[PDB]
Amino acid sequence: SAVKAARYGKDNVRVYKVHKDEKTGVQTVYEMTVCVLLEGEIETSYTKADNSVIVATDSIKNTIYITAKQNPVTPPELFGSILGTHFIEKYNHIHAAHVNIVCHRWTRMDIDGKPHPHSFIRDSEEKRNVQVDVVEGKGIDIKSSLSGLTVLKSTNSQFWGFLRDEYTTLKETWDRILSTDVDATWQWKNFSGLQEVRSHVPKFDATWATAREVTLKTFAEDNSASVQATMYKMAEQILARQQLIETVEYSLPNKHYFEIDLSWHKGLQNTGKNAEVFAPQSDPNGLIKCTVGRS
Amino acid sequence: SAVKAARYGKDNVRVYKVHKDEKTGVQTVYEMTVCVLLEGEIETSYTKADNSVIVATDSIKNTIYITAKQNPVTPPELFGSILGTHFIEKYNHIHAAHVNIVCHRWTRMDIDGKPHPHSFIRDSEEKRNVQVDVVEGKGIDIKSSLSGLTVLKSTNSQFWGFLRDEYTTLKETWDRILSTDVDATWQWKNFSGLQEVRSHVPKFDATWATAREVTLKTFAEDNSASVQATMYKMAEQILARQQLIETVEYSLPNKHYFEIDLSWHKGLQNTGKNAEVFAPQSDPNGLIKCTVGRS
Amino acid sequence: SAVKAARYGKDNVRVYKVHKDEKTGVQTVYEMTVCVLLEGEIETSYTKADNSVIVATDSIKNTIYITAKQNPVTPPELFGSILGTHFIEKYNHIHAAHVNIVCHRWTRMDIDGKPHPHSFIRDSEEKRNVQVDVVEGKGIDIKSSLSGLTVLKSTNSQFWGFLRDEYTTLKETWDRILSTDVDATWQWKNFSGLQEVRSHVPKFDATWATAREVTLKTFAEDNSASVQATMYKMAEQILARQQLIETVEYSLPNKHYFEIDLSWHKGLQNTGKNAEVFAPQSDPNGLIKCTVGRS
Amino acid sequence: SAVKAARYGKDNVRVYKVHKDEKTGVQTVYEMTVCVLLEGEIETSYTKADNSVIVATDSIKNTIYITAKQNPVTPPELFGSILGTHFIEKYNHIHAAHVNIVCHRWTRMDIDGKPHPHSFIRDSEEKRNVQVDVVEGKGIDIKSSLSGLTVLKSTNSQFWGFLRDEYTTLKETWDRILSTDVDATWQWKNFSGLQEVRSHVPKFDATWATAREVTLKTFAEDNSASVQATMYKMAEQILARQQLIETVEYSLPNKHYFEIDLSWHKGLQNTGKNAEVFAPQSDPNGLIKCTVGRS
Ligand SMILES: O=c1[nH]c(=O)c2nn[nH]c2[nH]1
Ligand SMILES: O=c1[nH]c(=O)c2nn[nH]c2[nH]1
Ligand SMILES: O=c1[nH]c(=O)c2nn[nH]c2[nH]1
Ligand SMILES: O=c1[nH]c(=O)c2nn[nH]c2[nH]1
Ligand code: NA
Ligand code: NA
Ligand code: NA
Ligand code: NA
Ligand SMILES: [Xe]
Ligand SMILES: [Xe]
Ligand SMILES: [Xe]
Ligand SMILES: [Xe]
Repeated sequence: SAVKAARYGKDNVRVYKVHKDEKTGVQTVYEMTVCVLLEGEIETSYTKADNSVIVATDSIKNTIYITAKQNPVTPPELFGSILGTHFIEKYNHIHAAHVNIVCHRWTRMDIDGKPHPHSFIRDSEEKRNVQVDVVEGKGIDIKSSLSGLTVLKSTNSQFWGFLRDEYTTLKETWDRILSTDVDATWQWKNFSGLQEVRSHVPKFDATWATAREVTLKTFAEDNSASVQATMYKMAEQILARQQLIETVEYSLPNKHYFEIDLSWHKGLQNTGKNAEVFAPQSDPNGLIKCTVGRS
Repeated sequence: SAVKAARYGKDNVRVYKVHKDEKTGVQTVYEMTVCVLLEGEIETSYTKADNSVIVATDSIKNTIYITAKQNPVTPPELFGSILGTHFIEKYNHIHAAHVNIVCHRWTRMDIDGKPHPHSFIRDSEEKRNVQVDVVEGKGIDIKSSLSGLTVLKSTNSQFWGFLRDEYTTLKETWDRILSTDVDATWQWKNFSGLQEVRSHVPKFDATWATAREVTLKTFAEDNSASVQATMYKMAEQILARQQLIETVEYSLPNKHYFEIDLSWHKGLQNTGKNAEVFAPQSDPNGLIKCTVGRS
Repeated sequence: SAVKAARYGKDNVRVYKVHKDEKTGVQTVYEMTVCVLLEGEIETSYTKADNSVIVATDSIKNTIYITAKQNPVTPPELFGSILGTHFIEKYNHIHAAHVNIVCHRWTRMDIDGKPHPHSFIRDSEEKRNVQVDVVEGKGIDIKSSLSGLTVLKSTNSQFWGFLRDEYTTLKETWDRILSTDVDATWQWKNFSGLQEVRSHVPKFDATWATAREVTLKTFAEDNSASVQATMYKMAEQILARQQLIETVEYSLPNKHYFEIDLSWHKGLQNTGKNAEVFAPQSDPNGLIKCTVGRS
Repeated sequence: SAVKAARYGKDNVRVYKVHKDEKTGVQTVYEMTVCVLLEGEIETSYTKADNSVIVATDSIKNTIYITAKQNPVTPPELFGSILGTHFIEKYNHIHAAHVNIVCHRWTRMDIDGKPHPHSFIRDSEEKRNVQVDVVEGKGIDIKSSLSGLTVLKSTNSQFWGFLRDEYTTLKETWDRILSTDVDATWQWKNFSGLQEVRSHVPKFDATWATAREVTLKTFAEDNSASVQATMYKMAEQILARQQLIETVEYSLPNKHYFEIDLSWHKGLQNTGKNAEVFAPQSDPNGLIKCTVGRS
């Protein structure tokens, strides 16, 4: 037997950082969950019980806190690139670092119409994520994403004209509820190293904001022919607005809301144009994915 | 042996309702999870296999949908009171109905600065809940609550002057992070029946909004001496603003964020006044409760 | 305003203890999650910011570890009683302690037919729990429970003869699937104090084992007329076997498995006597409760 | 813009099947959660709103139930291969099917020492899974796995000799607790089609049982030098026992249990050789992966 692939590290490292403006008194908080996995010349820890090649996962944890102390933690694309670069530069035998960051929302509270200097609310479980792969000699690959963005529209969604055969019971419809949890990922062109990532720092927050805005606007305004058609429109627009993105991937559940026929009860009308009360279905769910790139 | 207490019904009934304004084209959605448990002269179903006394839980489910079709579902205090009253009036041998409703957030989207007519976003997992107990001959008892409201302040929290003995290691502090998930419940005076609940309908949404506002403002503005002291201030204010409330209960976890001593690493300073990076603790957590009533 | 009720303490305290037999080399592990909430003369911490009455929740955490170091942690009824008694005896102004313990399964592994001395497996998420309320001058009240015991029988369950009216669509049946998650609680007679709890130590594990055995056997063997009827039979038997139990409470979801009509597809027969493939329903679910006591 | 990749289908389809032996009266149940995603010539549904190429996800759901009615559902490697093959053969424009199956445990109850004919218990949340990729012209690729197998050993684990630098605080140890949740995957050699999968049917259950047995025995018996070293020993043995496996992958969290220094309290000794009470850590956790193949 032989080791074909190996990676190891520390997962679920929760980190909070506060920034204090001494001039204005305003405080800003950041909270993330971080995972770092390393690869390199470490096969002997597996095959020969040679621990001398192991940077202890406990030390990886320490390094995450130290790096957060000494560097900005925002945008997460930059922090992830700093953290990954550290490992490949510090340890001769480590040749790749894989950094995953989930950013949790702490939104400044408005109290009596004004922004509070040091009080925050978690408005939704929507996350902003990054995956950063730093590979010695091959630069830095960054995938940015938003996830956990849950939306619903109560009309202006259709689904008709699909394949009908002996396995089909679904009725065609010209008016249905459409609800999904949005997972959208944009993959940046490969960067040569940290200097190049630093040069593009302003683009990271701007592209996240654009991706979010395009997602919400397109969902709200499209008279949707299907999840497939609406999601493609989203992806097309993001690629048009940021030339440094190579691909956009969406993964969308179709969270079904079923009509409830109540006609057995005193002829009550609750279907088609008369439908008011629906039964949300926990499962099963449609799952629709697409990756869109440039011509 | 004897049956001392019994209740049975249907839990986890998901319900969505849409309201369509034909004039303006504006649609409004409501989504809830409902549980109804019944009590009454049903002991023989347990002791004698006498199913003739059982309103099937499946029928309870049907009734929830029918009631939602025929009545307003908002405010939830009213819907719960209608639903509970139905069971005690329809079935001679059922003498109490217990209705729990969890309301999920569907917040209208703003697209380009204007409210969208039919598109919604789940902004946070904060819930608005009601528990309604309808008891034949004893009226309607309603407890309203908000839950899952997660907040953090990065300064203006203290904790010193507590009991110190041989079990104590905690250091006194004059500046710490305070973070909690708020669970707040207000209990209404007993109502004589549905007519009286209907008479107070406008107070329900208003009191929910007040409870939320008082909670957020007090948390943000109090230079907190402890969770105990800050929570009491919240409860006192809610009781002062709504005379039809008899008690207010808060249940608050104290979600700890620990300082990380980094001084072992090149003398890095990250404690006390120099603390910037902290480790959020998943567990254990403080749990602080209080019920506040009138003199 | 006035404080009507208050309690505070530490939740989610995870504890592991190992016992090492130096003679045989055999090790035995215990793992629990513990919550302790205190009550007493503590109103001033809420109303006057008087922290001098507060035993810090951090100190409560320390006390749990110290108590586990110095005492047996099994049976959990005994450990909970020791822990609760500690607080009311040590602190003059604390008059009640409420201790909740969840015990997690670590079952010794069998390797090649023999019990391994120090290796364990988590066989199921079934828990054994206790709630211990220690109240100064009123003794010790203990509720013991098992929870998370998930079972299914594929036949020998019926449900017919229930009330039928204009809200009813459910068909009567003489053969259905019955599946539930069992939550069963037995409440002990009040104990005068720790000496009395110690005197009954052997009964705690024995009664847990009996409750479990009676639950499983009755479920498997009863040709069930309803959940109500089968659960009553369980409760009756437990009360008959342990005279020191005052009441038994069961709370049982009815986890539905629906027939799937496939007759639209080439006349395929999959209902009634021909039913082979079913659709488990995540929600809604029946919820059936009963508390059984002595004549 | 262009579609680079697309797949769509139905997730979270819960399925139960019962087998009834008319001779013996013995019933056997199977319960699974199934996901099927399709690929093929479907780009126009995304780019042109051409729904004519879409096999509706609702129809995919129907097909899963029909296929389960007409075929054995065990071993899951066979069921997955039948289900995937169906889609690529039935639809000219569908060229790949991806089938994921999670099998839930329903273990026959022993009542009074004998196996019950129709009563079952969920003993643990351990799962047996398969991923089956059926690609037109390239055969059938199957990955089998077990997951959610949670184990702990209280001694005979060591970790010393790792890299020490200015980021390291971890102490070397010759005796620690080792606990993990096992995720193990074995990848079969590519099969040419369904006939070949059918020819190997007996190997599927046997290899699952072997993988499980080797995992448990190795964990219990190895005086572990590290997670890395112990996991490699497991993988090596599985590859030696089943020649039709090409690779074995393990992904193992290192779930930490920390010593608690109690010496501040009356000199209580609870570290090193005196350690009895430990604090399980929910997070962070080590994460160790390896893929082992043939020379
Ligand atoms: O088994 C281990 N492997 C590791 O890589 C490691 N790092 N810290 N502790 C550890 N334990
Ligand atoms: O066992 C049952 N008890 C009930 O009360 C019920 N109601 N619907 N189905 C049922 N099954
Ligand atoms: O606000 C607090 N209240 C308490 O009771 C406590 N105990 N430890 N830390 C604490 N913080
Ligand atoms: O938008 C949809 N896309 C689909 O592929 C589908 N299949 N069933 N319903 C559907 N809705
Ligand atoms: Na390197
Ligand atoms: Na009545
Ligand atoms: Na006392
Ligand atoms: Na095909
Ligand atoms: Xe952070
Ligand atoms: Xe609703
Ligand atoms: Xe324990
Ligand atoms: Xe199945």
